[PDB]
Amino acid sequence: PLSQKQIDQVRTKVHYSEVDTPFNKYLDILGKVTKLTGSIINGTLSND
Amino acid sequence: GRTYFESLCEEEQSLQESQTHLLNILDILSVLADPDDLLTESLKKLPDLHRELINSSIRLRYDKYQTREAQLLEDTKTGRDVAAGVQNPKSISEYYS
Amino acid sequence: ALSQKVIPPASPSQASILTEEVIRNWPERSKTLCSDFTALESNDEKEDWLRTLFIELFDFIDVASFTNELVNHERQVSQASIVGKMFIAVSS
Repeated sequence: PLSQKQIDQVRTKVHYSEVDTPFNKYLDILGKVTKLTGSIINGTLSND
Repeated sequence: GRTYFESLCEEEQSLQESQTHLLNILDILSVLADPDDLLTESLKKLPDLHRELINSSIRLRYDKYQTREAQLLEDTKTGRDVAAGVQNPKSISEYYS
Repeated sequence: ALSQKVIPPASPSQASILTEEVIRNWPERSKTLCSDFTALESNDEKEDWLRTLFIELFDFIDVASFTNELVNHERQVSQASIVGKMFIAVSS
């Protein structure tokens, strides 16, 4: 048994699924550098 | 961000600032990992650049959601709504009949 | 020998300028912040300030912060769009 609120909540997530591969890739490049540069400022360093 | 086209333009402008920051961060990273003093100044310039890249990125994801919402709001307008203002219905009805 | 990994430069915690002071004086400061947020015009500029606050908040991390977010969102429901929620959704 699912209430009216929960059904509306799944419907809104379905109505918005986006799969833009070009975008997700650029954000991933930004992250693969933010995690490294942020680590160096901490000074944790280490050989990967 | 009123229109789908205008929001896409704002997103493009947010992409460029992030790109310049990223390229500068990469060059400083090369100087730091290059085979002191120059390396000491770089090891500080890198935190200076860090107080910038995350803020700029923040904005890019924010605009991505902004653009998605506007596109959905525009796609809800059906054909009937747009043709509400046609000036002369008459001729249209005569021609169709 | 891969790297010295020795860092002479350092930074102290003098940040959170807009989320300033002790969290002490909690309700007075919280109401002051809510009033200041409701005060601002030119929605764009508002977004800017929000960023700072929010990242400062994630520096600390709690239920008090959740109540504060409740107040902020509820105050924002009076207007059409919801900027605070989207900005939490990114800055998280």
